[PDB]
Amino acid sequence: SKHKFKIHTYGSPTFCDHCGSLLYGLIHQGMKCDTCDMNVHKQCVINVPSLCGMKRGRIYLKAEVTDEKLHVTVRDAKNLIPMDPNGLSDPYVKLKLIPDPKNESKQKTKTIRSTLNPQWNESFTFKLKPSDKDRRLSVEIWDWDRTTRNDFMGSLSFGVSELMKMPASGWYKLLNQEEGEYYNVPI
Ligand SMILES: [Pb+2]
Ligand SMILES: [Pb+2]
Ligand SMILES: [Pb+2]
Ligand SMILES: [Pb+2]
Ligand SMILES: [Zn+2]
Ligand SMILES: [Zn+2]
Repeated sequence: SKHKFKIHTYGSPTFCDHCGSLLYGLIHQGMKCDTCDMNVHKQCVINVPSLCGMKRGRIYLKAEVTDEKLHVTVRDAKNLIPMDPNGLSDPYVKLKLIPDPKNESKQKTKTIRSTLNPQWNESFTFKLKPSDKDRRLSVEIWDWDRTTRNDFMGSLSFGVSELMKMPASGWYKLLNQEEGEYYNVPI
C-alpha cells in the first residue's frame, strides 16, 4: 500500500515518523501523507515502506549478572531500517543503565558500515552499584552519520533486578525509542 507524500508546514513541534528526529525549518519542514497522516523528513521519504494504512528488525543479545557485574554480549542484528539515501544504514549499539541524567554509563559497539544486517560480536561489562537494582539496561541501535546527527533505529531494555533473577539470551524485537526504555519483546 503506497503512501502519497506532499510538502507540509507544521505549526507545532513534529517528529519524523521514520527516523525519529525533529522536523525543523521555518516552513515546509517535512512531507505528510495525504492518506494516513504520516510525517517524514524529505530525505526520509525514500526509505519509508509501502505500508500506508497498515518493523525495525531484531537483535541477538545475552545479558547475565555475576556477583556485582552485568555482562552483555552484542552479537548481531537483522532486517534493520535504512536511514540513508542509498537505502542502507551504518549501525552501532549504545548500551547504558537508565535513568542516566548525567550520561555516565554509556558504552558502544563499533560501527558497521553500509548494512541492514550487521555483526558486531562485542561484549561489555557494567560494575553495578546498589541503586542499579532500580535501573534498566538500555540497548539502542543508531545509524552513524558522519556530518549530521545520528539516527535512531530501534531499541529495547531489561530490568536490572529481573536480569539478576534470570539471564537473557536470544533474539529481541526492536522497538521505538520511548517503548524501548521500558520494555522488551523476546522472539
Ligand atoms: Pb534521517
Ligand atoms: Pb542518516
Ligand atoms: Pb548513515
Ligand atoms: Pb541524521
Ligand atoms: Zn500513507
Ligand atoms: Zn527522518
